[PDB]
Amino acid sequence: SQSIIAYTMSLGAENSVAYSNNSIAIPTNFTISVTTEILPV
Amino acid sequence: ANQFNSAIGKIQDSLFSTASALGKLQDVVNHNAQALNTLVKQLSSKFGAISSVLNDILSRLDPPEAEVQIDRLITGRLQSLQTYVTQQLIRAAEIRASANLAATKMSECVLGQSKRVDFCGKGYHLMSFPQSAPHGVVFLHVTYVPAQEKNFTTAPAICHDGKAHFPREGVFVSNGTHWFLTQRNFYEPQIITTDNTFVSGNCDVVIGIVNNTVYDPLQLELDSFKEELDKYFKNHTS
Amino acid sequence: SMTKTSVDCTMYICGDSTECSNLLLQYGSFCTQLKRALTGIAVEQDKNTQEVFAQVKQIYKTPPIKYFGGFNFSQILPDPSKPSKRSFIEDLLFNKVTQKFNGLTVLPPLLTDEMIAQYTSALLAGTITSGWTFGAGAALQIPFAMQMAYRFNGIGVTQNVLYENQKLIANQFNSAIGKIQDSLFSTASALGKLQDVVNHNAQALNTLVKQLSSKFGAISSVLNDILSRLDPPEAEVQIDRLITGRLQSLQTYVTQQLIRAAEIRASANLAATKMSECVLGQSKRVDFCGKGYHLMSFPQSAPHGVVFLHVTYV
Amino acid sequence: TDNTFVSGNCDVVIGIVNNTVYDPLQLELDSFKEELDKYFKNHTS
Ligand SMILES: *[C@@H]1O[C@H](CO[C@@H]2O[C@@H](C)[C@@H](O)[C@@H](O)[C@@H]2O)[C@@H](O[C@@H]2O[C@H](CO)[C@@H](O)[C@H](O)[C@H]2NC(C)=O)[C@H](O)[C@H]1NC(C)=O
Ligand SMILES: *[C@@H]1O[C@H](CO[C@@H]2O[C@@H](C)[C@@H](O)[C@@H](O)[C@@H]2O)[C@@H](O[C@@H]2O[C@H](CO)[C@@H](O)[C@H](O)[C@H]2NC(C)=O)[C@H](O)[C@H]1NC(C)=O
Ligand SMILES: *[C@@H]1O[C@H](CO)[C@@H](O[C@@H]2O[C@H](CO)[C@@H](O)[C@H](O)[C@H]2NC(C)=O)[C@H](O)[C@H]1NC(C)=O
Ligand SMILES: *[C@@H]1O[C@H](CO)[C@@H](O[C@@H]2O[C@H](CO)[C@@H](O)[C@H](O)[C@H]2NC(C)=O)[C@H](O)[C@H]1NC(C)=O
Ligand SMILES: *[C@@H]1O[C@H](CO)[C@@H](O[C@@H]2O[C@H](CO)[C@@H](O)[C@H](O)[C@H]2NC(C)=O)[C@H](O)[C@H]1NC(C)=O
Ligand SMILES: *[C@@H]1O[C@H](CO)[C@@H](O)[C@H](O)[C@H]1NC(C)=O
Ligand SMILES: *[C@@H]1O[C@H](CO)[C@@H](O)[C@H](O)[C@H]1NC(C)=O
Repeated sequence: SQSIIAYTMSLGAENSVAYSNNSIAIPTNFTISVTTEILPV
Repeated sequence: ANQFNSAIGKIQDSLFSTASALGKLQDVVNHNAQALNTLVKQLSSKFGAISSVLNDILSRLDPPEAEVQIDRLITGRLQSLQTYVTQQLIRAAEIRASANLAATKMSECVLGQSKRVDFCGKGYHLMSFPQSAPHGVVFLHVTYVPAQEKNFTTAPAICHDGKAHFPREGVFVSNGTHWFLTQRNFYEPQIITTDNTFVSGNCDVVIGIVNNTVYDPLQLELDSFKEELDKYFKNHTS
Repeated sequence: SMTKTSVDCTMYICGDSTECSNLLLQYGSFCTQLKRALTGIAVEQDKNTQEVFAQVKQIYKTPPIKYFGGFNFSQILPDPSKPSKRSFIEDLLFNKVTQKFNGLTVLPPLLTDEMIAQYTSALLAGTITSGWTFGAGAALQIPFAMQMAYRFNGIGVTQNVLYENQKLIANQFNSAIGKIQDSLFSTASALGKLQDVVNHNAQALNTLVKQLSSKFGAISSVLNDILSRLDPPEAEVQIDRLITGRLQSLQTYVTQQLIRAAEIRASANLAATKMSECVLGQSKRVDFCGKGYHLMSFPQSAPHGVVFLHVTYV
Repeated sequence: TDNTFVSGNCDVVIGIVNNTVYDPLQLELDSFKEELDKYFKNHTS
């Protein structure tokens, strides 16, 4: 039974950076991404 | 290359099915069409006159009496035209601002590599490709995004012989037993040597400086040849 | 962003007057354009407010203990002991920065002040616990001393200068952020732009709703008086005169609102660019993110705007 | 070897070519070692 629902906005998943004191995070891989951007001219 | 090919393959599915983008050009077209439609529909209003057709007023009235109705319709249509021209001028200013932005994006992302953050895509910008769309332009920002992160234990410098050895490029990391020197956007651990480190002062000022051994290839080769020379001298003597 | 307003044609011009409302029907779509223009302005205000701040995929959070290598961030990190999670500087800016009855309703912003404060806090936590890495994909944590070495190396200064001068640099930054709360409200200069926006909007609304007392050549400025004292056919002329005057007032208000909306959208695009470059990274553009060699910046939500705390090296 | 950095082996890059990479330290060490060997040979006989 689908209906209209009103809810508070979500600003994104709550993530807490594991900011240690003498620890650093370094990637071991990557991902090439091709985004898009459309501008009226 | 496989990643780029897969990404370019998905550009024809995440452009016309997820909505989001491609609504700005259609919005421009819709705004222009709606403004023109509203302007053309104002010819059916009376603005207080007796009819919205000038031929009817001309036919049914004497000139001196028809002057008033003609003037009323003139005032109404002139107001409508002024409103249309003002809205068009403001829209033209906005479109020109967008076109200046588009030319800047072309020059600084297609005709070169951009260090401006998030100007030419979410990530580290590699290149962009332009595409022509009706009354607009479309960019395909190729970006480099780090994916799989493993966090090590770091340190600002390495005090080997009472001297602080900072990294020439990259950061110091350790997996638990040994310390390496890796670049900053990719895990490529390298043995800490004097070639990729420079010394500035002792290890009494740097906070968090970590003891390790800084490998010296020159001294290693010198000791390797010195040991052989000493052995040869000892054999010659006795 | 500016204040979103909505206008009702009939209530403003010929409110509670059936004959006056009918006489307005002779102008056709002379005010559906006004309604559409104001709706576009309001939607664009929401777009500006979303585009400036919503630049983080996730809402980052600082660790429970606030130690960042000697740099004191207590004057920009969120303060839990408040109804809204706003920092000291954000609260000061909110405190310093301070008509409906004729078809003039004011729409509320899509993002509440609490949500803007959350966005600002997330951006700040990301920029202090993950460097610039959080603006280019996944956020990678890094000690703040090593991040300041990052930024020093980014402007032609070797990192050993920071590591050998961490104490002095930390004290200098703490003192410099200490003087912000005194160089923000007492010297005038800045902070007048948000107040000017608020004043311009309130003044425009008042001027538009003050035109109801003008005569424009009619006998009286009250519709009911003309209606009662005159027969319909003769009162038609005066009602048309008042309708023309009020329509001109509404069109002038809408035109100035559109021009101000364009100017504010230009400012909001500039603010989004400043956030993306100064905050989410280190900028090599001269004078773009402060007077000097830019190190790293902080956003602070303010009423109808944003405030940047540009740290520079001189 | 001063302006080139080594990374892995030659079976991974597409378009890698053969050429000698001059080593200053190796050349100087080889010259001095040859001189010392000649001196030792002269001393022995
Ligand atoms: C880092 O090491 C230095 C140097 O110590 C020398 O090298 C070590 C690897 C080990 O073999 C030591 O025994 C060597 O002496 C440390 O300096 C020493 O500090 C201790 C403790 O105060 C002192 O008793 C020694 O005399 C010092 N040695 C020298 C040569 O000055 C230094 O403390 C170590 N740093 C940390 C953080 O543990
Ligand atoms: C680049 O060189 C490799 C290695 O060749 C060896 O080292 C050279 C410096 C020289 O001394 C060669 O004679 C050595 O063989 C080449 O790989 C060789 O390819 C040949 C022909 O197929 C094969 O017989 C050898 O076994 C290969 N050697 C090895 C070590 O795998 C390679 O072909 C050269 N690249 C090009 C483009 O010619
Ligand atoms: C982070 O590392 C530093 C040292 O590199 C620590 O700084 C001091 O540490 C002692 C305990 O070793 C604390 O009692 C002091 O309060 C710290 N100094 C300051 C100015 O706060 C720091 O404690 C380390 N750990 C954490 C969790 O921050
Ligand atoms: C980096 O990521 C790429 C892409 O995700 C990985 O390549 C995949 O490797 C798996 C395992 O061999 C294959 O099944 C997939 O087909 C590969 N994907 C593509 C697109 O080729 C790669 O292994 C990762 N590299 C490292 C070092 O972790
Ligand atoms: C960071 O700044 C805060 C705010 O100024 C400092 O807290 C002040 O501490 C002094 C000394 O105890 C008190 O007199 C003030 O009342 C405090 N102010 C507030 C707003 O709480 C804090 O000490 C600073 N931290 C460091 C490490 O310098
Ligand atoms: C970073 O280390 C912490 C502590 O061990 C861990 O919780 C976290 O998952 C690590 N990060 C990643 C990306 O694995
Ligand atoms: C750390 O890396 C070194 C070098 O590869 C390896 O010899 C050592 O076993 C590693 N230590 C751990 C705990 O994985």
